[PDB]
Amino acid sequence: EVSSILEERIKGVSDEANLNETGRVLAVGDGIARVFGLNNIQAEELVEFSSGVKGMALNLEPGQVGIVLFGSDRLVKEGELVKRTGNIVDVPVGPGLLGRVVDALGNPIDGKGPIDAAGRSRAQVKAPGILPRRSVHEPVQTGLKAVDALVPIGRGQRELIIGDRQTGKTAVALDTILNQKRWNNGSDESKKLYCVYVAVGQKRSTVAQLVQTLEQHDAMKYSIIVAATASEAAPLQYLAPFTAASIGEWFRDNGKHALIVYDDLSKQAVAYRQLSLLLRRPPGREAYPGDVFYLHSRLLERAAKLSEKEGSGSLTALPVIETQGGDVSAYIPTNVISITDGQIFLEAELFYKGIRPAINVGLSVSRVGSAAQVKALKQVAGSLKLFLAQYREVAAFAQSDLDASTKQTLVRGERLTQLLKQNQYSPLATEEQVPLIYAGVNGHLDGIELSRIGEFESSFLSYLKSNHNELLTEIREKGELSKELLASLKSATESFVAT
Amino acid sequence: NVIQDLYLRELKDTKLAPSTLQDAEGNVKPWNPPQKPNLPELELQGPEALKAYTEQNVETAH
Amino acid sequence: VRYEASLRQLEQRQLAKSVISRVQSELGNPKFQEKVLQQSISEIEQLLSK
Amino acid sequence: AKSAANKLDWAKVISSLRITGSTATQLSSFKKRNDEARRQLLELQSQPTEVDFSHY
Repeated sequence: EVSSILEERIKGVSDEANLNETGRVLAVGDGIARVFGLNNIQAEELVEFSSGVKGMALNLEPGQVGIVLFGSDRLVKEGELVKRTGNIVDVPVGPGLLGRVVDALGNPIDGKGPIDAAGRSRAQVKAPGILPRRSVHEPVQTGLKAVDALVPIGRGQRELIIGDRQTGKTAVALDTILNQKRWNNGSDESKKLYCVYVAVGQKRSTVAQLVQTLEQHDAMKYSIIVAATASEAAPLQYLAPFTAASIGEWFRDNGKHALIVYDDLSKQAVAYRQLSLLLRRPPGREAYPGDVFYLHSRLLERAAKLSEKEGSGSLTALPVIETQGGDVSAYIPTNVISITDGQIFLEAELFYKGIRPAINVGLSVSRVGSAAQVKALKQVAGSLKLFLAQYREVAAFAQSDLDASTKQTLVRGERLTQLLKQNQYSPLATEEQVPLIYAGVNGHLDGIELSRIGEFESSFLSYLKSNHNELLTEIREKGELSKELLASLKSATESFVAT
Repeated sequence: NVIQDLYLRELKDTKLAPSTLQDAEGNVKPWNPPQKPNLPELELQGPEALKAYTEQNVETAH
Repeated sequence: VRYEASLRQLEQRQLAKSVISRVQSELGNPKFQEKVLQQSISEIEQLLSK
Repeated sequence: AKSAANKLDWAKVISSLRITGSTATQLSSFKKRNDEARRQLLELQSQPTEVDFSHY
């Protein structure tokens, strides 16, 4: 069994051949070994030490080639062969990576045997050009009611998830992954989004929790989690989103759909800072590496929506940025805000105030907007945007002798706000998003008192399932709400509200 | 060479150590029965209920 | 299934540390000397084959 | 299906509004609805009866 596998493995290593180029470490300090030798070395090429640590050679300096160690300092020690691997940083990519937790290099860290992969592709390749890209046109329903109505997310357009520190930012993201199960399970291959979650700089315990949570909701089977944990060396952390993008490319190029959620680019930044400053490359604004705008921009633009010429693939992306004390003027947030094409701004106050997901309706924007949103959901929730806008403006007036008009707004507004809460770590199908929102929009639930709004929500769903799962099925499949369907819906809501 | 030496040594000189199926049992959840059919028992049999109901709530339909 | 997989993992690390014990034995032998001759001729064969 | 029974039930519930005789009658219909809704989600939750002797 295991004995046979080991016997296969010993047999599976063979004698080597003469290995071109060698170095001897000139000095190794600070995890920045600087090696004298390596006469022909391609820039950014992976070089392997005597000890067994791997490194890449970010600085090719005029007389020494400055390797950055991908492991603990102790491994390399002054003067020691530095072999030239001879392939610029590349990671296995393929359909086969589906369901394995792999580290930045690509080695299986899930321990579910060798990663079967169909190609190894370089980890720095340039983004799709002007003529390859065709404008966004396919909704991606995240399943959170607030995201799906208030801020639509479409295939192939990066949108930030910028919010306050440890306000369960990751939760908002994780919810998106869960909802993709609904489309994923089936047989329509122009519907499956194969998500890849890139956990950069998160403690190994946190990523273990992530792994378990995904397994619990039976979601590992369209997930690949590239994890470069907090422990892992600063080069590995640096290459972690770049590597991840390459994993995504197989999906994009082969013409599937996929969503890669880089969590959190704030920590990606910190890693780049560590590398650059230690390599003595010139410092820059807020002591962040000089070309830091350029680094983030390279990563985030690999996301795209390919034209029909180029196989109609996509690669939606959702970077998560941690705003330190909510200061959105900070250099690393500001750069990212510019680069991205949308924002979801989770606000700590809202989180505390029990609105979870805590999307601040005002300060979130979708720049690709109406291209996304299921056609049905668009129809019955144009109103929803406008109503909430009024509720925000008239919010402060909730401190007396108030006009009837003002009071009408307040009743409708409070009920809507209460309605848009979603219980954590459970997604909600699109076919039930359109009915629930319909009720609030048509003002049926205005009468219902705030405490009973929650009870009403679940009841409405069960009521819809019993009374007219014909109506629900029509809503789901037709995907567009015809006047006749809206008619039936009005009746159904009337019946439901009456009971 | 060294490959051969390792191969030879590993395979030959030691193999699997003891490990019993019985010891395994402790670490796994064992099968147990789905006890009880869980028969429901008839409720409200006879017109005892009916006489009670006709009499008890006399509230007429309006 | 879970314990079966665990037991396989337990086997893999157990037979691994036993391999380390055989390695310490191998590096003692004057095979340590005799295999240098093997390496010597192998390098001769290799570098001439380039 | 079960929905036929229930469609007649709820049509009758909003008719039962128009009878004031009800006391706990509507609660009996509500109860039958509850457990009816439970059995359908039970039935939809259902595992395949036996473990796969092929894969598992």
